[PDB]
Amino acid sequence: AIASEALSLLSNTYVDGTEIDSSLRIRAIQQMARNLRTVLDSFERGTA
Amino acid sequence: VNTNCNTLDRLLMEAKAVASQSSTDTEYQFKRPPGSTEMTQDPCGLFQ
Amino acid sequence: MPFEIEVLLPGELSPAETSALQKCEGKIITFSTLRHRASLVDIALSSYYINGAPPDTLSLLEAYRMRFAAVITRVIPGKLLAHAIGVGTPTPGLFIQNTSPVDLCNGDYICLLPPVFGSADSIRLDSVGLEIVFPLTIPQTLMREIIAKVVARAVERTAADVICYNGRRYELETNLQHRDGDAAIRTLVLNLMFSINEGCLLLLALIPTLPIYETISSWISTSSRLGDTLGTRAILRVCVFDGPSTVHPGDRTAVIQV
Amino acid sequence: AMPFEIEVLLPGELSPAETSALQKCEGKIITFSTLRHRASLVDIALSSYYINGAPPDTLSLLEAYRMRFAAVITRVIPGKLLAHAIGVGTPTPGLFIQNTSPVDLCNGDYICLLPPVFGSADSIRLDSVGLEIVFPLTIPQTLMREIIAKVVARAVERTVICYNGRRYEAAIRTLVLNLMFSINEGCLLLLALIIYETISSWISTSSRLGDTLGTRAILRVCVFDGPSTVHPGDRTAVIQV
Amino acid sequence: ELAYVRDGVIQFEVQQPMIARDGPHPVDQPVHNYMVKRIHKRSLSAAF
Repeated sequence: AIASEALSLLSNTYVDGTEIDSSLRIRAIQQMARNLRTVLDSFERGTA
Repeated sequence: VNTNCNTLDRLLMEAKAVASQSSTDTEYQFKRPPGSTEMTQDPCGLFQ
Repeated sequence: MPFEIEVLLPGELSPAETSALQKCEGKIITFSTLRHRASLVDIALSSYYINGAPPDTLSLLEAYRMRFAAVITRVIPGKLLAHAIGVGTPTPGLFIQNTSPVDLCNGDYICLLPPVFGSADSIRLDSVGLEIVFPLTIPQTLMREIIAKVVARAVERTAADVICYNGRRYELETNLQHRDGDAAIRTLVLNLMFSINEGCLLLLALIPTLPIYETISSWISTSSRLGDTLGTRAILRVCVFDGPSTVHPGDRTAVIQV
Repeated sequence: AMPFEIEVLLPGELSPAETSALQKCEGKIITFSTLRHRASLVDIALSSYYINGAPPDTLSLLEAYRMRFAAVITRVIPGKLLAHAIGVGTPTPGLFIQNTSPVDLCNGDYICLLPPVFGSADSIRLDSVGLEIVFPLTIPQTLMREIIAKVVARAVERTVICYNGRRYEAAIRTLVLNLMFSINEGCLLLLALIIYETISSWISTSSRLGDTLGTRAILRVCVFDGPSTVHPGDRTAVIQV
Repeated sequence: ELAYVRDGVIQFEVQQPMIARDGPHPVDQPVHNYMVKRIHKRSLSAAF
């Protein structure tokens, strides 16, 4: 699960090239993509 | 102690260096003088 | 050159308590023994126990006279530094706080005594669970009266509490007694008979008006120690330079060792 | 660690008769109520002692002097006063004294004050303003007991002193007005015990009236370079506390 | 971006008034004041 007001940006991105691209673009996308990778590893692993 | 419901498996850490319990240089077996610093081992005092 | 003590608090419990006891500056402790180091288990109630039993108000009075006077001013992010006030010779005017509910002016004679009045701030600990006791800091007069009023019930607890000042009438507590409190009445059987002698038989002849010189010299000497041997000794005295003449209970003061 | 100095007020348009007496009184001892860099001359006089029509009793004056601070006076600057305050622990001033006593005094002994009960001629009668200041005596603590005991033994019958080889022989009568009964009460309490609302008198009055006569020593005398023994009216150095 | 946050405490400090003084004595001049405050978040809308 991913909580709302964080998926608020993932539903759609009204940001049209925000001047500060390191503020809420990194510390959110990377933090969640870690688990978006671990869930792939889940099925990659459960076979053995 | 109220931590007896603050944990599930504390057994492990609470038998390492519980302080000394008796006299260490007396001519008999006295009660621990309060200025003792020894944090010794005690298997029995865990399993009773 | 002031002798210094270290009562550093180790890193077991949360800083939520050392931050809370930061507000206890100017409070007075009294260490049982002496050395250049100390800790929490040594200036706590666990250090003041006898026979595993918590001493009562009387048993907490004869013991205080054996410990060494100390005041606190700093609670360092890692440690806590206190000065030896009993014998040490500090040129600063040692800042203390008047927790006891009695108003202060310039020129009191402050003393030390145990848990009194109704409610205090005796704080425990969570992890190691050490209870530290803080002798409430009062002046001398009301103490000279409370000692009388506590012997006044001592002479009942074996043989069978509201005081007035500034319009205030407050009580004093005394739990169940131990039979030892033997200890209490012996202090007067010593303090009374030596204050009367052969030269006091002339004394009962001048009463309808309302060598004896020797009995006047010795009687006053013992009279000074009735409150000293049965009570506490004042250690500091109020001296405020450019502040207010009305120092209330709960506020920091600048007193100096006597 | 720097000393403490007090500055006091002085009148203006004065006489060159009393001013010489002020210039003669250097080294006496006087008490102060509250340590303030701005404290008037009337603040330290009998006028600022508890006047209730009559001067306050020397019993309560002794109680004050035990609760009040003190000040040792040094060279006066004829325009004003300059005196070093004592009782607190002021750091390393050159404390000397003018010994205010008619009895001999040895070196290396202790000093504490007592109500002046002999004469007040050593005061300054400044009748140009109408206000008077009164000054104490000085005595060793090994003798104060006897100094009070002799006068009370004399006064109980109506109603010698020695040191180093010196043979010397209102507020004096009111001291026993709170003293005589505390020993009869002990005579009675010995029988009474072998009630409760009576206990509040004996113990409390004993603790209140024993200490004021059991004061501590706040001054020792010491001369490193000069005279060894002093007679009434000399400039001997001392040590604080 | 007052959107994907939890809480914010903005603290400050000001000097304490003490003019040049007369004859000395120990005072233990203070250290600071260090007050703190909170944030309280709201929002509204309009229908069209």
